[PDB]
Amino acid sequence: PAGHGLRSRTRDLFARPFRKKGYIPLTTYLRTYKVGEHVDVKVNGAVHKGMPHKFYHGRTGRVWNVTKRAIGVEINKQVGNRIIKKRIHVRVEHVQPSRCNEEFLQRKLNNDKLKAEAKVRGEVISTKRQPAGPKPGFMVEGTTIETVTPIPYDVV
Amino acid sequence: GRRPARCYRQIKNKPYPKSRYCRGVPDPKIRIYDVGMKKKGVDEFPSCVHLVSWEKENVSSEALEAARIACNKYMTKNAGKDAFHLRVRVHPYHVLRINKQTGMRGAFGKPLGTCARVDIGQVLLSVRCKESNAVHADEALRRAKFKFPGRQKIIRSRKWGFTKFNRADYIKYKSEGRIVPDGVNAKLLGVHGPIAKRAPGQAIL
Amino acid sequence: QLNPMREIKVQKLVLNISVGESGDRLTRAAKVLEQLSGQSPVFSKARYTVRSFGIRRNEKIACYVTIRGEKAMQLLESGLKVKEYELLRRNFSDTGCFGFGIQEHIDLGMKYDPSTGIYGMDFFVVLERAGYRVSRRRRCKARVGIHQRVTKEDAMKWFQVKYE
Amino acid sequence: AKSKNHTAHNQSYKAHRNGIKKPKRQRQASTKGMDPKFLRNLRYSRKHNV
Amino acid sequence: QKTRAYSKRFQVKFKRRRQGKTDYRARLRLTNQDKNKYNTPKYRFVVRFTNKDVTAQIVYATIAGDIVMAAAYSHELPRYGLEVGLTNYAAAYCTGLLLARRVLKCRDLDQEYEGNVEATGEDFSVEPADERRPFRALLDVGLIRTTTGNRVFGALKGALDGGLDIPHSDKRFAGFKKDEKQLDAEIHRKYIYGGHVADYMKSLADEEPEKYQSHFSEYIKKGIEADNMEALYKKVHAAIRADPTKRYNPKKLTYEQRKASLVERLNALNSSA
RNA sequence: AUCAGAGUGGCGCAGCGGAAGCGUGGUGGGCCCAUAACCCACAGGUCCCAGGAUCGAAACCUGGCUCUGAUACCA
RNA sequence: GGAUGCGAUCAUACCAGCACUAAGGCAUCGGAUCCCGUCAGAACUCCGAAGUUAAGCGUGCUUGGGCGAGAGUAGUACAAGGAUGGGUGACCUCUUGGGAAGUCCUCGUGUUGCAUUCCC
RNA sequence: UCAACGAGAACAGAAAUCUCGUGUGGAACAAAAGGGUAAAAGCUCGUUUGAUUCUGAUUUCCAGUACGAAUACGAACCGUG
RNA sequence: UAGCUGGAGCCCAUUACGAGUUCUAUCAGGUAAAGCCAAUGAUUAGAGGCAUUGGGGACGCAACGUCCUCGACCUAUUCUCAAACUUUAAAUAGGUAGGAUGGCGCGGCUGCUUCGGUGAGCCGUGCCAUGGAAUCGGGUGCUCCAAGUGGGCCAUUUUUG
Ligand SMILES: [Mg+2]
Ligand SMILES: [Mg+2]
Ligand SMILES: [Mg+2]
Ligand SMILES: [Mg+2]
Ligand SMILES: [Mg+2]
Ligand SMILES: [Mg+2]
Ligand SMILES: [Mg+2]
Ligand SMILES: [Mg+2]
Ligand SMILES: [Mg+2]
Ligand SMILES: [Mg+2]
Ligand SMILES: [Mg+2]
Ligand SMILES: [Mg+2]
Ligand SMILES: [Mg+2]
Ligand SMILES: [Mg+2]
Ligand SMILES: [Mg+2]
Ligand SMILES: [Mg+2]
Ligand SMILES: [Mg+2]
Ligand SMILES: [Mg+2]
Repeated sequence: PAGHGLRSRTRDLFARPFRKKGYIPLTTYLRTYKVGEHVDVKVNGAVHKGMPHKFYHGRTGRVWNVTKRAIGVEINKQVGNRIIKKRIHVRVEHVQPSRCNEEFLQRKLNNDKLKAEAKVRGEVISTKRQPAGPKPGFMVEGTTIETVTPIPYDVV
Repeated sequence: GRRPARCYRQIKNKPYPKSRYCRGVPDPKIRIYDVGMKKKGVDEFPSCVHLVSWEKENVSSEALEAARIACNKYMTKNAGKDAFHLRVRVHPYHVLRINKQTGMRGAFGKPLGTCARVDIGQVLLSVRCKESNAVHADEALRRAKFKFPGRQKIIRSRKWGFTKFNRADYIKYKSEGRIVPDGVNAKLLGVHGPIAKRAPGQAIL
Repeated sequence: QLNPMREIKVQKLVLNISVGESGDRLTRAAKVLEQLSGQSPVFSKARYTVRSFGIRRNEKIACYVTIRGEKAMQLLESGLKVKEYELLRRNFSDTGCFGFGIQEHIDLGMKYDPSTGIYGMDFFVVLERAGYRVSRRRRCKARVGIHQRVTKEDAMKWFQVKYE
Repeated sequence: AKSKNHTAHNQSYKAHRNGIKKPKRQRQASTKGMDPKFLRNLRYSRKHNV
Repeated sequence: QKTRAYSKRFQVKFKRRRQGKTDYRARLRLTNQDKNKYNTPKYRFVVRFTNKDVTAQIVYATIAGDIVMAAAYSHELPRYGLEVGLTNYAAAYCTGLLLARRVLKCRDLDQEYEGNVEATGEDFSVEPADERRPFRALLDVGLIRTTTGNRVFGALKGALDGGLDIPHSDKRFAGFKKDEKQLDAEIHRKYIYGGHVADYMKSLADEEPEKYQSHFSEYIKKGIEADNMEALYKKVHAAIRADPTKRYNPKKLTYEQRKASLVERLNALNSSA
């Protein structure tokens, strides 16, 4: 309304990708959701029911209520000077589970394992990542060194 | 009659071509782009010289017509009708609009004419001749460049005729017989396709 | 190959009379086929309402039936007994088939037993080799390879060497 | 005198000068709107805890 | 023949369609479980008839692919007693009974769900009476036209008579009175215990002795007249309910010989002519 | 400059999708010594140029044109 | 080395043209009484094994088309931030970062699950 | 399985009806444009009335008001298979 | 009326927790660029064969034939292109996660769920969990009452007439 209906400006947002038109692979239906997982809303052109508004294509949020044929997602929309946790129900064809927390949930166990292994021995460790910092010195075994000089200008 | 070209010299608007939306346009000045002997093959006119535009602008259809005929009259009178092939390498697809008591209420204008958008280092015309006869074209392009608004060079191109192959490489490939001569163009041969469709003496790895 | 699965055999005859008309005239063109087959033609309504031929759209103009088996062979040999067993070497279509047309009564069957006029008709047969169910069945349908597709030399060298 | 005016100029400043207020994340997140078939069960069990 | 732009814009369909074997519109609807059940798969009762077998499976959908828990064929009926005529309506009945009995025996609830000990045509559903609900399956015909009398619905009757729960109705069992809108107990009984072949064996034997011999060779040479079909099926069903339990294709020639053969064709073509 | 109107038989005009006429003119006869007038018959058209939909256009609508008519004010 | 049923990934799996296949299985196939289907037992349905690997299925081949991968195209096109940067302007350079795409060239042509079954 | 195209068939031709082949959709889906679809969302047939009842939720507009429209559940009653 | 603002407070706070920021992981994009030697649309010129006859000459005594002819057509090319064209596809900008609001054991509830302790969730209890990238730092954290404003203008860059 007010100049723009539900599916405006989506000449390309809602299209299928090239040579991925037609059928829905069964995996998008047999991936199962539980309340709390982080899922990515990406609308699917061909399934017209339960569709989310074009704003929500390409966001992530936590499932908050799961029903038959429908997932309840709870994502942040920024309006004014505040963040509203909007709650939408999207049909399962429009959501894919996210791999944002893949590394997190792997690393959680990878950490608790080393805190256990440290409790084994001298019970001091530090299970933190550090961003790539200064690289230490080393010798370079002198090889053939290629001299490069700026090229004279051939107009052609 | 027609407005000064200074009004339509700069690109300020996104391209506005003829379509199911820009209709009522008149047909452009230019309707012929290849003049002279366009029937001669690759091996006849090797030397090629281009008039290259050096500033982003809108060369009008009238300008890009008058330029070719000014490049043709010289070439014809001096070096004869059988020694040059001229090709105007740009097409008037941009449609200029004109807006003409009532002011700028409803200010969108009806189409006026048609002009071709050029860019830095865009070949604008080409002549092909025989190196013995190249000087005439060298001067004919210079005599035509005073019909365009910007700066242009008159650059001989390193390639052979209107083909994508340099003089050295094309002569190498002629002696190796690895090139199909098509007319004004030529085609390399190679290692793809079916062995069958090749002529008995035209098979390469 | 001389593999006796590859035996050419008439799939079906098809009988078509299109009158461009309707009403009682076409109802009689139904009988001129009903006697021939023993099975009821299905009408073929027009399309496109092309006026210069005098037809509206969606109105029944034609009448056809498909015959297959012993009856189709029986009536096909009478169809060529009309032509004196000779076709035009072009009536054979490039894919698998050939056809012709006749005026009814130089077949057999008494003439005004309904008092119906002489309707000419379209004979058209598509030969098959055994196993086009592979291109016709609902589950796992696919083309038939070249080695078992009747072609023009196959239809011609079916027509002239045998069946006559 | 053109009474139709529109900008978003200065609106990001007004939004952000007092922060983009995120809501306090909550222990015991709200259930209103959830699946009534799920919530009736959930209530009834808590009715019959021991 | 089909041009380059055609090939380049072509989208291929799913493999199990280019082979013409699966209906995905049916499959989505059969496998798709409600997302508030989270794992509990919908077990499909998948029956398929070839020209000489009646395959049957209970299968569920997994990401990796469908996983079978009980497969029952008609070519394992000879071990039970049926040697001839193994793709008929009653053979599919027996195959359904066998698959239901084996699912029951594998999940160990057969003794509380024995089904009908004896076959009947009058439609059957089980009492879910106490604490153990019957194994619930969803029938999957596949591509067959579900017309009345279909062997698939004989297999449905057998799967129920084994005790399985499969949602159903009698509008396709053999012998449904499509005019009057109720089954006939006796005619479905006839179909299930092989009456419809028995009467045709008698019909050929009376006034068609040469087709009877060309048409039922295996019945002949196993000495089974149309007289002995029902009791035969009694014994085979009893057996079913009591005992439900190098190089010839060419290698892809590799790059070295490929590249050598190529220069050989090339030298042949170039030097010649 | 915009807003409308009409473009249909040689002429001026009818016309509501199945789709071509009104009056007048043209053609061959008849009455007449002859021409009219009158009597009997006969042929008609690129339905303004290019489209689209539409069982189905000449009409509905849209582009390309020519003539005609309107409203064009406070300074 | 195979097959069938149900498949997940959906062209490396398709398309076109060829050659070929042990056992089993698939298929082709024979019939129309039945249930069933139509104009038509061609299709669909019921019944059945007398033959054929001819098609399908499968596998492989092509200096094949397509597809997928890579190298080059190219630090090019563009582009975030900076210049009391150049030029008459269009634009262009330098400084702190990001960085594409066609043609051209080389390679490859499927992976695999559950259940049953065949090989020699 | 559509548009179309290749070959054929009495009168029948560019175009009437029939048959085979190819046919990634070049057709259709009431209307404007865009998106979507090929054992369908298209064409034909079958049975029909969920175009029903109660009151909420949510989205779109948005002041996170109403309305319009739409979606997903719930408690009934049903249609079709 | 919402926003921006003040005043009145209150609530906690160096444990926490948050950020107009970067980092690591992972989603989404169809703009610049590129493309037509890829679909749509536009569009310049040739080359080669080829039509069951688009129309002609001449031979066609003939055709189920051809040389020229304006050229359809197919094949492989070529110039130029698109805000309401796109296979491909940037940069900047967008979303989410980076633990104490986490997990595992035990034994309980359900009127939901399943063939079924099967799941789903909750409930009680016991254990763990070196604080889970960098940097920074008290907070709109919660609320009340209310002001003025709702004519804008310039600049670098993107951009419509
Ligand atoms: Mg708005
Ligand atoms: Mg309103
Ligand atoms: Mg309003
Ligand atoms: Mg997109
Ligand atoms: Mg709807
Ligand atoms: Mg204002
Ligand atoms: Mg179905
Ligand atoms: Mg007269
Ligand atoms: Mg007179
Ligand atoms: Mg500055
Ligand atoms: Mg509302
Ligand atoms: Mg206020
Ligand atoms: Mg856009
Ligand atoms: Mg661009
Ligand atoms: Mg194009
Ligand atoms: Mg590109
Ligand atoms: Mg933006
Ligand atoms: Mg991001």
